[PDB]
Amino acid sequence: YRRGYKFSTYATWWIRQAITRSIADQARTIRIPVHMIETINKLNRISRQ
DNA sequence: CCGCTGCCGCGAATTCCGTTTCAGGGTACGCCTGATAATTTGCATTTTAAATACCATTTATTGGTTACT
Repeated sequence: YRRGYKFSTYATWWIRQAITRSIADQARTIRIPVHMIETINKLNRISRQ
């Protein structure tokens, strides 16, 4: 709290990180590593636009 | 105070054939670091123009002359 910021501002980053890291590790039968998941997500975001 | 309702379970033929093996989620980014998977040399075993060291039984040259168109 010494930083003087609202709690939610800090907490949201950790929550997003945890959720996304898990959805990368689990959720596939054959486990693609994290970095490849990031690259595939970039690929898909570029393809739509 | 031993009757009836209402829930929930469970089941519904046989072979072949055909066919599109097929798609859909809507969320970030940049560091250190060890952790494998690549790539680089030497040493065991073949295989060595062949070269080599002995046994082998079977023709070859043979030892030519004594009879004689």
